[PDB]
Amino acid sequence: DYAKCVFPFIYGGKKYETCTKIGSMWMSWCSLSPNYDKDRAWKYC
Repeated sequence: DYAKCVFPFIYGGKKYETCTKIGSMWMSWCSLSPNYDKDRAWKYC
């Protein structure tokens, strides 16, 4: 996929694969573009 979830991706330079709560709320999110760095590279999961 290239508009839903690629992986592996780089959350703000943290690196991740599947979704990730990262301290969210009983859930998590996924990264759209490969590198995240905050470049609208995600969506909540």
